[PDB]
Amino acid sequence: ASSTNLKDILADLIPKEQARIKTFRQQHGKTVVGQITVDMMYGGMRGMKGLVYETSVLDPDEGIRFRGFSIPECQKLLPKAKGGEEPLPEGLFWLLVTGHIPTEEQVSWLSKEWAKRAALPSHVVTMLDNFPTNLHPMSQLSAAVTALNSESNFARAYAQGISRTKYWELIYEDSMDLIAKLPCVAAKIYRNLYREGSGIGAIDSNLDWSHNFTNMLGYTDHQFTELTRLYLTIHSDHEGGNVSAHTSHLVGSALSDPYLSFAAAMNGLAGPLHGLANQEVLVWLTQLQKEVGKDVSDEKLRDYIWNTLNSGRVVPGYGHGVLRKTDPRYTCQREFALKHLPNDPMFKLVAQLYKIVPNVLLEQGKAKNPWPNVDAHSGVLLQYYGMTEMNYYTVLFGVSRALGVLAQLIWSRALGFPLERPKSMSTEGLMKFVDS
Amino acid sequence: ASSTNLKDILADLIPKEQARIKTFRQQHGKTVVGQITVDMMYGGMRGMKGLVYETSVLDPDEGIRFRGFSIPECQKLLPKAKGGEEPLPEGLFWLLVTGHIPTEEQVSWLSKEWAKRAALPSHVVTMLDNFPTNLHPMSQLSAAVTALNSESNFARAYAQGISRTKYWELIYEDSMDLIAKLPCVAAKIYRNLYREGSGIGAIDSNLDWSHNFTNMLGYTDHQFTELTRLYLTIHSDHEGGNVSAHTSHLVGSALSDPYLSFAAAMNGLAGPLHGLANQEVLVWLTQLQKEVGKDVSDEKLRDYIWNTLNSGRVVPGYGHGVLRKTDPRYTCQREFALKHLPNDPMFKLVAQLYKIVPNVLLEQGKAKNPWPNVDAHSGVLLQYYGMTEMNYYTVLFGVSRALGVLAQLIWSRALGFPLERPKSMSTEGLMKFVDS
Ligand SMILES: O=C([O-])CC(=O)C(=O)O
Ligand SMILES: O=C([O-])CC(=O)C(=O)O
Repeated sequence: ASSTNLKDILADLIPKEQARIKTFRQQHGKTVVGQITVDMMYGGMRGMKGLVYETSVLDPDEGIRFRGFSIPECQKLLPKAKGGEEPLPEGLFWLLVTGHIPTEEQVSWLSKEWAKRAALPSHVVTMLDNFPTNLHPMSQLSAAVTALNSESNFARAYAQGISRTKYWELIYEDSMDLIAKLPCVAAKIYRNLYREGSGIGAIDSNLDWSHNFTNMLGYTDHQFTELTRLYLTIHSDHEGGNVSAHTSHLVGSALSDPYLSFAAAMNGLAGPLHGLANQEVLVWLTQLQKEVGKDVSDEKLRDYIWNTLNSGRVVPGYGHGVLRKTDPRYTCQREFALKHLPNDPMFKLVAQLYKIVPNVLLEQGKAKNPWPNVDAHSGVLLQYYGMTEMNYYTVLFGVSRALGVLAQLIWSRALGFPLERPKSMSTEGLMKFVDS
Repeated sequence: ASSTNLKDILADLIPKEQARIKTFRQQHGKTVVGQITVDMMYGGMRGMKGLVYETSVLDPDEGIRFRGFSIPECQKLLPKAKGGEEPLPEGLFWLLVTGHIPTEEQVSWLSKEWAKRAALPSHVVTMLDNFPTNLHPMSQLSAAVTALNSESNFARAYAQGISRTKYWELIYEDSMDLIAKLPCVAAKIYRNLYREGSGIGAIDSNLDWSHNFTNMLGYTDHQFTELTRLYLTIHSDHEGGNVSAHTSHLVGSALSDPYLSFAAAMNGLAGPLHGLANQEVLVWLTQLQKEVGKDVSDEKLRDYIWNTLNSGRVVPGYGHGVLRKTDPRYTCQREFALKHLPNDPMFKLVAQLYKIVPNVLLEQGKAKNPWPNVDAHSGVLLQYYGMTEMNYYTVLFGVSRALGVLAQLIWSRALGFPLERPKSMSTEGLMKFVDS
């Protein structure tokens, strides 16, 4: 048994999970888990248990769990870079794929794998280099990833009629390839838009994925590489129901390769209801700081907040959520900032707001959850390190999110998930149906 | 009242449908329409009523209906080109959008609209021209459409904080623009791949959409233009549950613009379980014809089919479907072929199979629907007219399918449909849930 080759490890895990699901469906396949109402159909399947997605699960008490592990558990258990304290995305992906915390050796192996597979074909480089500056970074990302499907081993093998039993293998290879390439596509977009088309340089075969990424972005600050490791780890997955995960799932169910599936997912992520909360918080912070200065007292800030909520406006990043308490993905970033930039004026405001907003929201009685989420904290940190181009923040989210959705995609094909095909009805149709 | 401006007509229809749904949801929003089982979750939401999609509805006895009209009814009622017998796609789109059969004047107006809006921006032209020959036509299509989102009026307006009440308007404008541009994108792909990069030439402002399309493809046979009109009409829509419709719906629900939504949908359409059936039938027909020769007897062909099924293989185009009889989209194409290429040897085989395969499948008693679908007939017709490049066939399907999904998209935003967000569960999670 190979102790580092993820593919071999995954081959040994698959049959056992297949057997387990086969037995589960024999015994409980007919078990009802919910009802479908008219309202659910009009309201985007809200509250409808609709799909199986294995890699992550929202714990109402603890926040998002990656294969049963909470964020704080991942923070402790996942390997780090040498001389680093943030969990490496590699180890997260290993976790999502195998269900097991990787060893150091396993993480180091994965790093080398993604470094080896990182080449872009010249047609994708040419295409990126020709895009104009008014083409949104997310559109460049999706178009380039679609154009990378020329490299798909799965598309080619399916056309030669390979056995169903081998689908996950080729899906695994393509997903590994795509993950390897993403930092190169993303950095090329960053440089072409915001560094006058300068080169991304080379991949170093001895660096982790995050560090090749920050190098290609043109950053040379060890704590920005640490932020990037954390960022990429914690945004990696958040169940199957969000649009980006669901889009990848749905497209992937037609046996579209991972490049096609992931690019479609990015078009969903680009949606202003899925993809912009981080930017929105940062815009609002920046306006607030311009209005009241960089050194407002707790008392004046409490009045400002009181007045903003009383005039029907929200505080971005606060007030929505299933969670009873602060999103651990917020806490992570607060810890980071307390260690590395405690004197930063914008961070101090973000920290002031953390003390004040929740108690004001409780008092006003309007919001069910007064605590902030991950997007409340991310922007201030990216800006601190020089990453000020807010349009680009969603590309970072997408590079992260590739980890979760592609880890699931492998499993979807390993377990033989069929085509996603719900039944639609018209309003006219539904009206007739209910009269019966 | 404007008698030709679709936008004004649509503005008068919307409030009445809003009112009707508001009332329907007050009275029956809580009405249960179905149950969710464990099996449905593992099986891609099969048999789960999951969404409202207005533009078309599958009649279990008669096939697909476009706003209540069957395909043969649409064949009679929809306007034709001058000196033509086939229904214009323009009139189909008008039908899906308004629920009304358009007049001649309305169709003529729509043709001019799509001719006026047909320009490609230079960056999309450059990108297409630089794609290499090994990049699949569907990938080129999706990438170009994503790159066209720089032209989205909706994306821009949403970022300036437009009222929800106005979403459909800009969605309407972008959808009209995209539909106008698609033949240009598709023909550029065709010419760059298969006509040595020659130009697509001009849009004639007095031609219908289909005829500008066939002109830009480089075709001159009037009956190929007639095929194209029929083809584009009948593939336009098929409820919301198929992957391309559903992907557009899902992405569109995040308020991604129609370019992003449509491009994601094409990545779903590119999937071998949604979009390769046409090519697969044609490959199998060609092999069969080589093996048994032209003018094979009924008897020899029946034996061939029995032997294929008895050796565990299926006959492509036959045997799957929820429909209990021949797909009307198949019948349409058979009628076309009987009129225009009755003595074509491949067509004769397709017709022989129609006589024999279903009877054999009935006799065998296994496959629950023995009749063929649309993809059983399309390839022989395209090949007859010189469109032999099978990789390209799915682009035609996608240009057609734009009509349905974008007609619905306008309505989805008009009616205020929210983000599509089902709940996912893991296997471990589902097991715990059922024990409770
Ligand atoms: O995608 C995610 O991280 C889940 C999501 O949209 C949210 O709950 O805000
Ligand atoms: O969307 C389509 O028309 C192809 C398809 O899957 C169906 O006909 O059910």
